[PDB]
Amino acid sequence: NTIDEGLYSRQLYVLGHEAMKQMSQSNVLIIGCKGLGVEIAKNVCLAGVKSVTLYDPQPTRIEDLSSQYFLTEDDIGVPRAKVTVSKLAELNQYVPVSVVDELSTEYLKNFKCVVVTETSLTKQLEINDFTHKNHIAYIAADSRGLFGSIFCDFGENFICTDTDGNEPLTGMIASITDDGVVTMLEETRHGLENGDFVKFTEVKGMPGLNDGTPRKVEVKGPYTFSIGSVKDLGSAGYNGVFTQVKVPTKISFKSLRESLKDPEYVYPDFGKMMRPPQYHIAFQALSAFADAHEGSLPRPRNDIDAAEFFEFCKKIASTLQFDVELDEKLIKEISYQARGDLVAMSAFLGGAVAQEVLKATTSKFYPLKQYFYFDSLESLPSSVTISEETCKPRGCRYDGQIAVFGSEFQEKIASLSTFLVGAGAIGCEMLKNWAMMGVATGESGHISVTDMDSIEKSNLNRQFLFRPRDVGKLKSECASTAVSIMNPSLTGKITSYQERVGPESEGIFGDEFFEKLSLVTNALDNVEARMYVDRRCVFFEKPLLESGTLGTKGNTQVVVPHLTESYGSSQDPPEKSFPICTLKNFPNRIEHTIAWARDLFEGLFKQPIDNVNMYLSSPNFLETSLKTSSNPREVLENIRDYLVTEKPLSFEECIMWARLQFDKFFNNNIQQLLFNFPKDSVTSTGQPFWSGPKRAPTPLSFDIHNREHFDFIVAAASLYAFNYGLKSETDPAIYERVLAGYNPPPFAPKSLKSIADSLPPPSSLVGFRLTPAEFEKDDDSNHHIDFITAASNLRAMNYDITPADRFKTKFVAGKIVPAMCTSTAVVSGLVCLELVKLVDGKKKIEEYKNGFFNLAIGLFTFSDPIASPKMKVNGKEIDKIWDRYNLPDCTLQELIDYFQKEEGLEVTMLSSGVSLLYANFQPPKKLAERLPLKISELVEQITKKKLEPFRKHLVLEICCDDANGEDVEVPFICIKL
Amino acid sequence: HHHHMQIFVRTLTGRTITLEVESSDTIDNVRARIQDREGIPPDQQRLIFAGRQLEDGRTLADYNIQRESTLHLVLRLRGG
Amino acid sequence: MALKRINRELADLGKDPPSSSSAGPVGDDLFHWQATIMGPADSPYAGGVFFLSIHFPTDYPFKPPKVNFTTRIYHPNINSNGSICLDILRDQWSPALTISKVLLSISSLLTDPNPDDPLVPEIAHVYKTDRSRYELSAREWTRKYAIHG
Ligand SMILES: Nc1ncnc2c1ncn2[C@@H]1O[C@H](COP(=O)(O)OP(=O)(O)OP(=O)(O)O)[C@@H](O)[C@H]1O
Ligand SMILES: [Mg+2]
Ligand SMILES: [Mg+2]
Repeated sequence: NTIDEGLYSRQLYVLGHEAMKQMSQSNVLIIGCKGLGVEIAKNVCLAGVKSVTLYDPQPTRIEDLSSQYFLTEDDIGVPRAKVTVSKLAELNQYVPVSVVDELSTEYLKNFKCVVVTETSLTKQLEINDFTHKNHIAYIAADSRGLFGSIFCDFGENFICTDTDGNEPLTGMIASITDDGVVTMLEETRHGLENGDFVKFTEVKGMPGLNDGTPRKVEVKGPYTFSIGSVKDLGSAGYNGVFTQVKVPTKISFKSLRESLKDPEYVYPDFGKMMRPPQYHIAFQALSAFADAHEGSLPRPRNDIDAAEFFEFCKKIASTLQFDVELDEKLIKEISYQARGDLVAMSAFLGGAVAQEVLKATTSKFYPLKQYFYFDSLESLPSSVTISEETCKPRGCRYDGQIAVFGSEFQEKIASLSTFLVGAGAIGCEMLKNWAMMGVATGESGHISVTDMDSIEKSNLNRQFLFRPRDVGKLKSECASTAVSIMNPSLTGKITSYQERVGPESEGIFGDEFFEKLSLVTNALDNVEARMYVDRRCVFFEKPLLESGTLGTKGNTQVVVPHLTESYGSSQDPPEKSFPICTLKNFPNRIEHTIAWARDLFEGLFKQPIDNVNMYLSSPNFLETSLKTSSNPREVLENIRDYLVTEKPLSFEECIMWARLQFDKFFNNNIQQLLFNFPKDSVTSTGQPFWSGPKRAPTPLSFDIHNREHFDFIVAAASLYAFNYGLKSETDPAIYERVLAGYNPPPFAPKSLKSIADSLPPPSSLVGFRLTPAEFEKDDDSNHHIDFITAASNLRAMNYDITPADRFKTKFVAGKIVPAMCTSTAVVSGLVCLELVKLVDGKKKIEEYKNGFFNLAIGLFTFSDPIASPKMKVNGKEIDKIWDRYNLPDCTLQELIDYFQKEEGLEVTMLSSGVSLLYANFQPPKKLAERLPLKISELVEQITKKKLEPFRKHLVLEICCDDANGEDVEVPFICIKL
Repeated sequence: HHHHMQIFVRTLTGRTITLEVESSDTIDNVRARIQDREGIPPDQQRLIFAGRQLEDGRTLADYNIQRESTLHLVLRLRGG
Repeated sequence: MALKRINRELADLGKDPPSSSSAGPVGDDLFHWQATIMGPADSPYAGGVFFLSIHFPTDYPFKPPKVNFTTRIYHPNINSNGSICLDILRDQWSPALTISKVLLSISSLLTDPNPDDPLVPEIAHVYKTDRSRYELSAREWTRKYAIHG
């Protein structure tokens, strides 16, 4: 029914209202409540399905705590599902959670989707046989050490209404030959693919295409493509617009039983194309092995079990006619790691499976079809002894991780000292992963987490360490407390900060702070902070684990000192922007009018206000602004208009003012534009001016009966009132009464000192200030989004552009980033699979992995990090990124001499931050007062600011010329003050 | 020696770009073509084949890129 | 490098033949430059000296610089805010281009306005229908704001 947008906001921008409605009517059953099952349950509970039912009568064992963060040592011996239920129930008040002690086939009909973990193949076959023929979605997954599997069967006639979540393709047409050869406008890519369906609109030449009947596309070029002979109607069309149509798709899934012999694989790594077939055999062998040992799996690093396990692999391989050789070393690892229970693997598979559950209950996004086999084998430690002896259980909560990494490695993890920047979505999952792993629980271990943000309602949907009662509290503090509960050993081992990592906090996070860190982990939502942290890690030579998400997408990057390039070493696409000329007078997309509207919001309820408060604040605002602003008149008129000319006394005067704005921005300006450029206008080339991107606009005649016109008056009037502290009203009657008596001032397309002195002296208004509107996208009652939506849609009407509703405008204007628990969980798992490589001190760059994925289409891909660039300086090989000169605080002259004398190079450029300290092209007079100065002194003077008392170093960038005048790259310089 | 082959470049959004190339082509050339087809600047192109990020100065052959080989064009995300 | 590239361009500006326009760091800030463009002799801007502000992005030259006019000017593609509609500043930008190239582009736009891609429709309209009226206004505006005090 009505979705709680306040709680689901970011997730709604990923799934959509319709998908979430179907979700709310879907019950889900989850078999298995160990690490994997609880992670799946957690994400499904946060997502908002109808209800979650758990089944797992197995008693809690100490090893289960290696990944099941809702179980405690006091629960040992108690059925897992029973212990877990109340914890999951607390996640989403909208999702009831319960336990069933027994299952029956007919009982399965109560669910839209059945998830099964920790279950033998024979039991799976029985379960799936029934679900497959009873229209019940089935998903099975298991976590086995550094190996994982996921199998999906959504029935033989599953319908998918959206296979990728991508917006439909659209573009402008130039001409359409009778043969069907369509051509986009000058330098315009249609982005279509063969097989896609597109309809048309505004096509001039064949009114038939504007019908709405989608046709098949036949791409011919990035600018041209064929749709078919359109000779029947029209000989040639032009100035049209195509729009892709996303037609539903039937996906036929085979049952588990019928696909065991010939499984369809989804490959997470194209560099390991040969493994899925090997793993398919292995996971079946584990189940056959368990059957011969009363459900027990092979023991950690136990050779006898692995040999028996390998025999099952041979038999199974033969039975399904596997014409490929079994990789004995690879396969036996699955036996050796069978009991391995890693929280990173549960996060990775758990988040991915949860997304599949949502695909089954919504018909949105392409499901995994059908077998997903994964490994992160490179995560296996090599700097420690991995044996039956080191991997054997110790009756410890980390036994699940020890089974894979050993007890020796357990100590390296426990002694880690970490820095987590950001306690949001990625932050919470990471903190939970660290807690289950035993990170920093050792004597020399520690965790420092910082974030300046406080908990908000929409955060709860994917920041599971927080609860509704925590809203308004600091994220870092709450998260720290939450994980101390998940793992008591972390009590007193965590320090939370409320600092924004960056330049202003270098006093707290300085040299001493960094020196003791083992590694830094980013969990940020902006590139600026990422670049800053990266720079600092390069300076302090500390490893950096980086990650990001966007909807169902995500990525991870690892930066290793003296081995890989750093985060800032590569380029990313720029943030979305639009041509200034397009926004000002020629919009053609709803994004263009929403940007225009945001600026209008600022230019009416913010910028003018600050000017009025600055005129009543500073002593010489007029004096300064007279030569500090790029348009003195605007600042003047703002003071005048907002203090006298247009100052409202009652709300009715606000309504009157709002009515005037309507004509100013949606009528008069449009008339003036049409006057300046008549609809019949032509270019200097002879072509019609108003074609393609330029859409001939139409002025709007105000009418209170048009909803958008009305919304604008209500929003604008209410915002204006906010500026003057006047109480606003919403009773439609008041507006009608006021608007009715409005006398539209005469308008016709036209073909400073006094304004200042006529202003009341600042001292004649001391104590009186206006309240500027501060853009806040998440408060639906402040009229902000209402104003931008209305303003944008009216301009949309002016240019004949399809309007967007408040929900969409809020997303565009508010720059909201699509997000959900699923992808958040997945990146955390991948990041922690890399973290263990750092702690093992791996030196080979190919052992590391940068990951990328899009859960909406079942796409995962990995690549080795890029080696840092090397270079030679006087024979010696230098690391362009990590190597640096460590010199004392000598004077400029001295530093120049050092390079000439030692490196035999001529210092041509020296800089500190963005400031140029020295250049071999500066005037002798200038260099005269600088050369004698010490670097520190030189910086303080040039930057016109004094260093801080905590400042212990200075970073400088330098450029040098080879003795032959040529240029030679050189590492940066660290000045030890 | 070298020879002709058809390769596929799939992006993170799921889109699939088909390319006709010669195993002798340099990674630099491929980036140039992708820029023409998609308008994406080479400096922003992160191409991966069989677990390796392709670097300039090498040829498709250097990465053992076969006929019908699929590569990935990915991006880094900033939320989370 | 980003800062080193801006420096290479700075150093190369002094190695170039005496040009009309001028540009360089503000207060030794390699990312915030001030430039001057002489009003072209063959235009109603002759005699005027036009100041511009230049902000280089952290990822320059992969991303174009933000160029803004700080001197008022009566022109079809430049508004009261200093904003400019010029191809090279957006979609026609590549790491190969430089500030010198940009300044020359801005100088060329001055002698040859582009009325078909108007930022200020009112001015472009005059340029198109009454060129002499535009030149008078352009010359007058140059006299009132581009001669400096
Ligand atoms: N420079 C910084 N130093 C420390 N933490 C930061 C910095 N910049 C951002 N963050 C934090 O990183 C986290 C980003 O996580 P996320 O995007 O999930 O949360 P959010 O910003 O609260 O959510 P939303 O974008 O939906 O409003 C936030 O908690 C944010 O305050
Ligand atoms: Mg927030
Ligand atoms: Mg955020």
